[PDB]
Amino acid sequence: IKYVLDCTKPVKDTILDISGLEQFFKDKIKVDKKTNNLKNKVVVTSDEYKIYITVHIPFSKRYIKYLAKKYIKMHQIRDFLRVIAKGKLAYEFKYFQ
Amino acid sequence: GSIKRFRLKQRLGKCRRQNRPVPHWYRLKNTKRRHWRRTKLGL
Amino acid sequence: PKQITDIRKFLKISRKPDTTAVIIMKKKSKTVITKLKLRTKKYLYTMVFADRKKAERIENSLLPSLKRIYYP
Amino acid sequence: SRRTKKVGLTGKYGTRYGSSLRKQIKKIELMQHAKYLCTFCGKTATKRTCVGIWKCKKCKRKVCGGAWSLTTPAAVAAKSTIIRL
Amino acid sequence: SLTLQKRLAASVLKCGKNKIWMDPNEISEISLANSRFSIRKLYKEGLILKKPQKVHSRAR
RNA sequence: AGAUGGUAACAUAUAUAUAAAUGAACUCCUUUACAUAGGCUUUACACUCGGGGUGCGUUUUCUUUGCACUUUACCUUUAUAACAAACCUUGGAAUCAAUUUACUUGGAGAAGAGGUUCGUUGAACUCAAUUCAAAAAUUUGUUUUGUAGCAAUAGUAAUUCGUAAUUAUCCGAAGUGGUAAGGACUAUCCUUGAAAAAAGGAGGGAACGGCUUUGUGCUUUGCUACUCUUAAUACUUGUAUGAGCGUACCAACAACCGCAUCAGGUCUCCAAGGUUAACAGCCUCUGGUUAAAUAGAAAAAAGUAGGUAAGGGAAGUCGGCAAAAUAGAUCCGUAACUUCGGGAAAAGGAUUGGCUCUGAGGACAUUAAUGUUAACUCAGAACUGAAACGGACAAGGGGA
RNA sequence: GAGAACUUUGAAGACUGAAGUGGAGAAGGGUUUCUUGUCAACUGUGAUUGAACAAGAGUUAGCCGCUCCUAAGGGAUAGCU
RNA sequence: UCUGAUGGAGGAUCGAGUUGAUACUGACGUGCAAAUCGUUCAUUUCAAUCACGUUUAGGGGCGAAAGACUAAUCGAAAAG
Repeated sequence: IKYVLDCTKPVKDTILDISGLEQFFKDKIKVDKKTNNLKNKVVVTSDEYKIYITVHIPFSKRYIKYLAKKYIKMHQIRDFLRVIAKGKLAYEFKYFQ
Repeated sequence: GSIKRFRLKQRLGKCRRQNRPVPHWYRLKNTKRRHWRRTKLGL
Repeated sequence: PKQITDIRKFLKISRKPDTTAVIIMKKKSKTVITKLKLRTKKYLYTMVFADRKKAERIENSLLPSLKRIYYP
Repeated sequence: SRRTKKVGLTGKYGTRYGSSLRKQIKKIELMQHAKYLCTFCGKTATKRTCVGIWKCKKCKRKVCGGAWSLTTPAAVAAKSTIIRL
Repeated sequence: SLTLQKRLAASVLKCGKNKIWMDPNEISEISLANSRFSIRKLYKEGLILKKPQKVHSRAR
């Protein structure tokens, strides 16, 4: 199964970056409660504008929104940004109002 | 109560109607007045 | 409300002079499933079509004397 | 195990009322709550329904009897004299 | 002044009278509103909100 | 001139709509229609757990996280499914058996096997339609669709768009037993726990086709495709659907009664979470409120409502008045006397937290053996702490 | 608003604690209901509030009830006093 | 006869609520109140509690009996 999180609008406005996002996911998603045992079942790939998360185990899409909120809170963008779903397998970053 | 007889309701309506002040054009030339909480109809 | 399954009874009820309107409901399921509902004096009769072709043919064969109500 | 030495069914009354009164009521409650022989079906399953009415659980047939027993000696004797003739 | 609007907002939002919030500024528009229709429209535009219910978690 | 299936229990009219299965007088029943107690059980609602989705919240640190929504009415004899019962057919029981928590039942016919019905419920069960193979001049197995119709078009929670419309979700499994109702039972009465309106069933068998014709409804001659039941229409019938009355609000907290906007009195239903035996107490969510014939400041005497007090412990007082003393639960132990039932929580002892463990108590399948999965309920052991743990709340003083 | 401790709004701290100042009814009340004004008196302090005062308005049923039935019982008829 | 379970009787027990009212002879006693408030106490499967309806009317009624109650009125109500 495959999930997409897009940050096109914020990284276009140059408030976010993809490398930090991808590293945060790589060292933040825990499988079997362990931070860095994702190994071969769960992997994440980077795009110039998107972030791909390919999963091979039961997994909640809400995790991506939770971690994205965590990142944009620790980097003081929480009060400008929101995570809104688009399709069955897609989140995207949006602005307020 | 909410449940009423026709005659009782008509009496209540008449008692309400008789509770209005004297018209000003008539005063240009009333004591039988009651408040629902002070003097009970008893009827 | 009554559901009718066979097609002959549905056609007969539609042709019966007491019917006034036919309600056409169409909706996606997973393919769009539809249902045709004849409004009579007594009951509203529903027939459920999974077959898109069948539910294209049947209301066309339905006589246009009686009115149509498309809900979606 | 054995629960009460002698009061039996009158243990429901506790210590109230006299011991003589409780023993007297035990003697008659024993037969008021007993099952009797139904002579219509032969099964010992006729129990008291009201004060003078006794119904068989099997027959569903009910007879008029004593207040506390299916029969009383006076009625039994009277029936005996009648049936002698 | 805004008691009528509070009552109507509670009725149309199907929430408690204590759970509706009026914009502290721009209360003149709210006072102008005097029907379910107006209350609904300017709730939609955001002058009245429904406060979230107090949190009662079962984590513990 | 009045239908038919099943051995039987009984069943059958599915027309748009199961409307019609002849039936008089006179009858005989049933429903309406009924107490209390106890547990057992089923269902719905309630509550709760986990998964998926959507939105929000926390984010110095931690948090696959905390919260909210994720809905489905009446009606369709709702069809079916399931279950407690009763009944029918077959069967023919002691080595008695079946069976309940409990006892209940049987040669007046049990168990087993196969059926019928009612009542619970109200889409359960492949339920209905549909796709594929095997049976024959129409049956059994395999897939898709649909929240079974109502029904998504409504509701809810979201994302957008001029400011009315678009879009996406509304589905995967369970646990506790609070409330309500039903069921099948057992028990109690020197107590046996309404009636009628209304409705239904039965026994009975009074009356009997049509067109035409003789004589005086009857015998008669010649011919036969005919009687009821639902719905619609047309015309007659006085105008050939749905009368009248109540419906706001309070119900006490200022709308009632207490002379009042009076700390009083005044009937009924719903009843969340935590702790817990608990609808107790205490705290909390939804809903409601922050109001009470006043406020501010100061803060002595005295009053009133409480706390705490060294040592002594009823010396106080008419009198232990008032207060204090434990008081939950588990384990142990319990006298005189006795109507043998009690006394009794007699008296009187011990333990109780937290944490980490150990043991015991069930359900579901495969060809004696191996996996999946659920409640809280007990028992025991280490460790731990200012020796404290029914830590607040709640809660016997005993004895002669 | 002339005037604000007791009118309204927002924020906070709290309370009621589903045996509730939460929702529905009965008895009783009778317009206290709603809207708009409004403050002479009343609302035991204030008051711009109000169950006060003033002007208007508001109660929609074949299916919720009464209406029907009978009960404890009441009245009346026939008589008889 | 004895033992363990099962069972669920009783004008049985504790106890909220209800229904009352033991004590403080507490507060109040120009009360919130012409009987209230607080704590304490009694009561909860039955001779139980409540509502509405209905019957009994004054030298009469009604009384698990205090001369109690019979609309703040009782060793004879209230009105004229």
